[PDB]
Amino acid sequence: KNRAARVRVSKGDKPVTYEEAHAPHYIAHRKGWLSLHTGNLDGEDHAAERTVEDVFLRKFMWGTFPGCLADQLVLKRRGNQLEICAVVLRQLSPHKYYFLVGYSETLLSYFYKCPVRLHLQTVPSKVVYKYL
Amino acid sequence: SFFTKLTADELWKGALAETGAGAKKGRGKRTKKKKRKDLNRGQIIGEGRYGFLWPGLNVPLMKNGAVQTIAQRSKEEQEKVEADMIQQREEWDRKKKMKVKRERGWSGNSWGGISLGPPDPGPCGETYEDFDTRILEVRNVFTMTAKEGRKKSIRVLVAVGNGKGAAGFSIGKATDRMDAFRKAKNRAVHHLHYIERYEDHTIFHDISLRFKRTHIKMKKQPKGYGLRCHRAIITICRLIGIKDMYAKVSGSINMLSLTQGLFRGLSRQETHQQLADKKGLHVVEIREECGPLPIVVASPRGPLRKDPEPEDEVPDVKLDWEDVKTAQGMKRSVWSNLKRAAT
Amino acid sequence: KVWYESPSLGSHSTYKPSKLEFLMRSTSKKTRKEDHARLRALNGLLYKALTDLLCTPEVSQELYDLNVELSKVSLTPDFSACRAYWKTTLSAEQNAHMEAVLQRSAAHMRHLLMSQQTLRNVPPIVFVQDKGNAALAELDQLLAVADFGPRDTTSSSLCGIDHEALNKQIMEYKRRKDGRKRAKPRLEQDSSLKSYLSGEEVEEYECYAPD
Amino acid sequence: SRYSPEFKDPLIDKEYYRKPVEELTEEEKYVRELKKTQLIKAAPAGKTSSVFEDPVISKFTNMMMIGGNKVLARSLMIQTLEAVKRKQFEKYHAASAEEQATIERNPYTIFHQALKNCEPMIGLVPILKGGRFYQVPVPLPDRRRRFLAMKWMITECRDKKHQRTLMPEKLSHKLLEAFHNQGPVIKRKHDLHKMAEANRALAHY
Amino acid sequence: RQFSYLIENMARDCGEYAHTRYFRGGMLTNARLLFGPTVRLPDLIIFLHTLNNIFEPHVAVRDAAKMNIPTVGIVDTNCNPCLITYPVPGNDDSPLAVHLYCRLFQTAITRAKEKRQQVEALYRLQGQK
Amino acid sequence: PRQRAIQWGEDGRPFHYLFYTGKQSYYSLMHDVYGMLLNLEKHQVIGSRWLIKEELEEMLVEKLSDLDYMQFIRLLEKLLTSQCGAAEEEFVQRFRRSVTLESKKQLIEPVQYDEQGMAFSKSEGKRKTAKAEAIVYKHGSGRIKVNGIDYQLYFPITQDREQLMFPFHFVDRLGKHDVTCTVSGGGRSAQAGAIRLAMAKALCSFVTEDEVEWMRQAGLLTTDPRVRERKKPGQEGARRKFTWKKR
RNA sequence: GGACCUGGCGGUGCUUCAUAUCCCUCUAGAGGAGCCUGUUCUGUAAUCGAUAAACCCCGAUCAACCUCACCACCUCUUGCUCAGCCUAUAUACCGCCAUCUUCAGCAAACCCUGAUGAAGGCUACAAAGUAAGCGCAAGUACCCACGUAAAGACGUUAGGUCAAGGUGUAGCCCAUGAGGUGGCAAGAAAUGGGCUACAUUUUCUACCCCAGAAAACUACGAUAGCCCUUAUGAAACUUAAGGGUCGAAGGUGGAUUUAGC
Ligand SMILES: [K+]
Ligand SMILES: [K+]
Ligand SMILES: [K+]
Ligand SMILES: [K+]
Ligand SMILES: [K+]
Ligand SMILES: [K+]
Ligand SMILES: [K+]
Ligand SMILES: [Mg+2]
Ligand SMILES: [Mg+2]
Ligand SMILES: [Mg+2]
Ligand SMILES: [Mg+2]
Ligand SMILES: [Mg+2]
Ligand SMILES: [Mg+2]
Ligand SMILES: [Mg+2]
Ligand SMILES: [Mg+2]
Ligand SMILES: [Mg+2]
Ligand SMILES: [Mg+2]
Ligand SMILES: [Mg+2]
Ligand SMILES: [Mg+2]
Ligand SMILES: [Mg+2]
Ligand SMILES: [Mg+2]
Ligand SMILES: [Mg+2]
Ligand SMILES: [Mg+2]
Ligand SMILES: [Mg+2]
Ligand SMILES: [Mg+2]
Ligand SMILES: [Mg+2]
Ligand SMILES: [Mg+2]
Repeated sequence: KNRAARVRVSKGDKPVTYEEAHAPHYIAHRKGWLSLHTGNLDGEDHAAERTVEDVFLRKFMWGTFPGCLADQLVLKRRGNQLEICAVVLRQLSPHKYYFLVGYSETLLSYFYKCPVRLHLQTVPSKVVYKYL
Repeated sequence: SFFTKLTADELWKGALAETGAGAKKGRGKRTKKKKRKDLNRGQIIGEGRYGFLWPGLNVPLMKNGAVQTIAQRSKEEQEKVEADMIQQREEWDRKKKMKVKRERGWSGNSWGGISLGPPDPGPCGETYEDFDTRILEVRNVFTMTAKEGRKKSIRVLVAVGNGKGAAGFSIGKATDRMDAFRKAKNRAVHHLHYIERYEDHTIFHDISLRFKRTHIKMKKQPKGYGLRCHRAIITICRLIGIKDMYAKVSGSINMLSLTQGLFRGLSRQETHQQLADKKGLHVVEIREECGPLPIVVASPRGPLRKDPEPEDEVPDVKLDWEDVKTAQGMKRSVWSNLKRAAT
Repeated sequence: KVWYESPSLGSHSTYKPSKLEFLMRSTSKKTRKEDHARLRALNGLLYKALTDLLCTPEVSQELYDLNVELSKVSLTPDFSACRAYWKTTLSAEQNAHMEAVLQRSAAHMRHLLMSQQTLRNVPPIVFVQDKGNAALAELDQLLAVADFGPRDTTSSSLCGIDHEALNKQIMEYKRRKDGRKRAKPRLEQDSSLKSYLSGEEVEEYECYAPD
Repeated sequence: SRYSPEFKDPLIDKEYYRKPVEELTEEEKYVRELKKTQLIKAAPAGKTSSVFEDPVISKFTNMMMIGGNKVLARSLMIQTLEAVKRKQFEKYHAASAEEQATIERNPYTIFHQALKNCEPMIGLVPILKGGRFYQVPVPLPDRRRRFLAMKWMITECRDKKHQRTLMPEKLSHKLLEAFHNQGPVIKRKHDLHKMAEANRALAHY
Repeated sequence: RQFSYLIENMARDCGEYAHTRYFRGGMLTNARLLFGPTVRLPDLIIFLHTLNNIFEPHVAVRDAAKMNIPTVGIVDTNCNPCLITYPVPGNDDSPLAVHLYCRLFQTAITRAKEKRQQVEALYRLQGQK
Repeated sequence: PRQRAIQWGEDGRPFHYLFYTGKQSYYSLMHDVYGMLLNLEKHQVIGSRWLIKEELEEMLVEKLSDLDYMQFIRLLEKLLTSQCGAAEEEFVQRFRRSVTLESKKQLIEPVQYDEQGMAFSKSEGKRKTAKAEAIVYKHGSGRIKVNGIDYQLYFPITQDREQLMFPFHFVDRLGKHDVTCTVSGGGRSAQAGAIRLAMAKALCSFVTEDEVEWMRQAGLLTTDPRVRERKKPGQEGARRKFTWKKR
């Protein structure tokens, strides 16, 4: 039986998001990609570097906004701009969200030597697609 | 390596080992079990070992109307913070350690006799706060299955009652012991019997019946006698509201046969009014504490017969040798009439 | 009742073996224990009905003279066809006569079977020829016509072991030379009550610009 | 198959279409108006409406084809038909006016009659009884009789007994032998029939 | 089923309810699940035939008693009236018998509903003045 | 999704007299149809189909079994066989859905004219990976040019030439048309097959409608869908599996 | 010990069955020869894992050094790391999967039956079942609505993997860790899979299908052995390519057995 990225059926009490509810075979069919860049297009270079950077940014944001992220990150690259789009919760005070945006945008801009912007969308609670 | 690290969920799912051939069939037992702990619980965003004070994250942004600057706690001031967090961690663990103990049932490891609380409120704003639930039997039933071999289910027997004559029982079945409790106690409240009580403390007459192979003989008793009955009968009697009764169980001691046999016998007891209406005569109670005073307990609502009840010189009623042997002083038992706790 | 079971709750139900009932039936439905019995016994009744028609001259003079004997009669459960088997004769010439008359009689026989109102709905009867090895006489028909033309490694396996391969194997070597206890499931110990009796302690207004 | 079940096989027969309407029956009229609503499979590249088309030779050609090499298989067949015709023209010119009347020079008539002389009427089937195998005679369907005649002819020509002889000379020689009820392939037919007669007792199975 | 159509029309005409079809398991004992938690069950069930098509008691007889619903039922000589609250011994097979029953219940029900309106209307007119 | 409305009021009384059936909409329809059959007794295909269960389940806004659907259809058919009037015809038509049948008639290419005024038609054909485009002239002597080459020089294999003959021979027009076709891709047989289809489609412009339908029924106007199947991982070929290793 | 229920099993009954499918039937093969490669056994101072179906060109879309985890010798000790361990346990696990599955079922929550026993719950002219959800299905990918992919629940085999990584428990910490140099990986054999053959539907050349020669001890047949050259690389009797020499077994393969609609 296939296991990869499949939330398994339970008793009907486990809330899953839209992304978690779709196994890998639904990628490009029902769900899109969480990162968009040009490195994986035919004739394009630097796919290895974009991949490591994305793996880091996901870990960096998970630990920089602990308990605040309500869904996976959406990473967008246009030119040398790096845009991080995150769905966050409404538990932390807004002052702490502004501190962490200012802190994270500056730290990541100096780390990867590119203009980095972080866009936060707040939700009162994790959006539930279905109960598995 | 930073890139080889995983999230807390991944680490606990692995370390706990709740999914696996060990946990599928309970092939592994857990006298020592890894317990999940939330390590982000008492953690404050912005707090690190170095003790830096970040304005707007872990300390106030403005102080005295001016923006605070980056600062660091002194070595002494940081030791106190570390010590205070360690104490808070034992205090949190100590609070969890302080859990209210529940009373035991018929024995320390037995489920029988334990209260489950009132049945859950029904969908249509129905409530059963007046009803108490007691467990009578919790059994592990093992079903052999075509592909999965021996599987373990739970069969629970519970009784419910309000202490004012309305009581019932129901069986519950589920894979989990707590789902069986819910099914049994919720179903029982829809199968309530009404039990008539003499003076709201005892039964109306001696009841002797057999259900399958379980014999139950119950005796009407005066006030203060208490419940001298099989422990399960004691539990059910408190739910019905019977305070004084003697019962003796013979033959098979099957909890289910005993439970449904007891409700069958208590639901078919003829009251004094029914006897008076049936025979159109007065029912007169003679109490030795009241001497020869005749106390009419019930009178027929319809006409009153004029012909006395025939006085058969000798009744052809069947007697219990156990009752007769006791009245003649020929019953010798070291276990009879023993001193016991108030029931 | 007898060891033959007759406890069916719907014993008073009206048995309805027709072609229309089969179409209006739950696909999940499976044949019950005593459901085959009615089929086994209804098929036997068809055997009885057909046998009498063959031996009575009133039904048909041609049929009576043939003296056909029914080897087998088994209806189908579908209720679309009926299988009846008659025993073949030695003479292939005689076989043709019986089949021809039976083939034309069947159509009339079906109406004659409809005379029995109990079995008025009789699916078309399939008078199969069998029991007489019809394919054996057919083979002989070809056998005579057929043209025959002008008429006139190791004993080790027997032993059961590969004595040669093993003899080489030993020679090649010579070339180099020169239980636990199981607990009763009912007695497995649990701590759910001890955790229960120990205790189970897992343990608004909103404003714009709050303070 | 990449054809949905709705696709019907194509009917390649010029005569079937030029047949006048009046000659048609009410049943044949229904079949023709029905096909106008049906899906038709593309005609395979093998078969065409050509007047020289022979389905039996096309089948024999496919049974001789090795590894999809139809060009080579077709070449061998047309070489065999030419070799048969030349062998008959040589027998014809060397014969007397009386014998000439009995000499066939058409290779298609020889090819068809040669195979018909090898078709086995009855065949045997290996049956298992009491842990012991005994063959049982049985009649052969028309499809099976024609297949066995071809397979025996092709198998005989592929036998290693023939040393360095090309297939068109081997096959041409065997066809003319069978055309005269002679040869190894005819013997295989005769022996199959003979073995069936011996096993007549076992036909009850 | 000889009278299914007749009974459904009698119910519609009197403003009541009919169930002449295959009675599904738990229509009464599991009504909240099948219909909804706020479903109101019948206050009176009238059986014109108390037996099902296999000559056994209609499941609704037992299920009506379970739900403490009083039952009126025509009980022929092969029927069991023990659990029917108001049994009526009578022929349930003849079309004339069944038609009569429908007229009586239809008329009794229609008269009682008209009487309720008469009384209410009088009680209101008198209340104002 | 369409939501069924409440089926009772504030007093708790259901609106429909068949509420307690659980299928009031289905059984109300059966009651209406059964009643119509009674009134008739007291009084006395190609373009349409019956609606499917999923369409009946939407007209009623109810869940239906498979046998429930059959019983309803068996009851409507029993209503058509009777002498149904106009009122009994609008009703059945509510449950009849028009079935659209695609025409299998071949599309005829337009007849064009060249600079010299010679009428011709043009079409295309595909076989496997081969793609052909053929220009069939209304009048000619039977010349076929393939990529500028004589057909017998381009197709030295006799079977590839037979395929070019098949369309013209089938309609009895050998030696009556000139063709100039171009084909690319695929092998020799796939190219002959692609040309056969291209010539046949263009040839339909110069024959009678009945002749075009005979070519269709002969398999001369259908694109062959049989293309190479992909190899799958874990097996030797498109279908062949690796040897099941000796045990 | 009695009665009953479930499961397992029956050299257990009946009926219908399997579509590249259990047998026969159809085509090409394996089983014989050489070689290539895996495993076993043996050997070696010299890894490990898979290992009935569901292991055996398997982890490896790959080992001359490196890779490397192995052996021998030498060396280092807060050590690339707020150390490290390819140490034990896959019968503690996550992760990713095999298998039935070339399946269609699993099941929360209720309801009813059996006296409220373990258990059971279907009849369409219907007799107690209703069911969210998951799977199938549908849909989507590829060239169609076909086909092929993909998908394929629950559960089965404590199936495989602690040596992808991570990790619970236990163990090592001057060594079970780290580094250097050299070295191992052979065949007396057995066996699995594959390659090339045994030839004339062939061999060689031209051509890419209208040809000319070859055709049995100078034929067919090694991708093997031996010798030389070249390519990659710091390193090649060793790896690959090419040339020369050599011209072997093999003559279409018993029981048995694989794949294909
Ligand atoms: K069994
Ligand atoms: K072989
Ligand atoms: K595992
Ligand atoms: K691991
Ligand atoms: K470990
Ligand atoms: K070491
Ligand atoms: K091999
Ligand atoms: Mg798979
Ligand atoms: Mg204790
Ligand atoms: Mg009656
Ligand atoms: Mg292949
Ligand atoms: Mg071999
Ligand atoms: Mg190994
Ligand atoms: Mg091992
Ligand atoms: Mg292992
Ligand atoms: Mg295994
Ligand atoms: Mg090495
Ligand atoms: Mg190590
Ligand atoms: Mg395992
Ligand atoms: Mg499809
Ligand atoms: Mg697949
Ligand atoms: Mg699917
Ligand atoms: Mg294991
Ligand atoms: Mg080394
Ligand atoms: Mg060589
Ligand atoms: Mg060099
Ligand atoms: Mg040579």
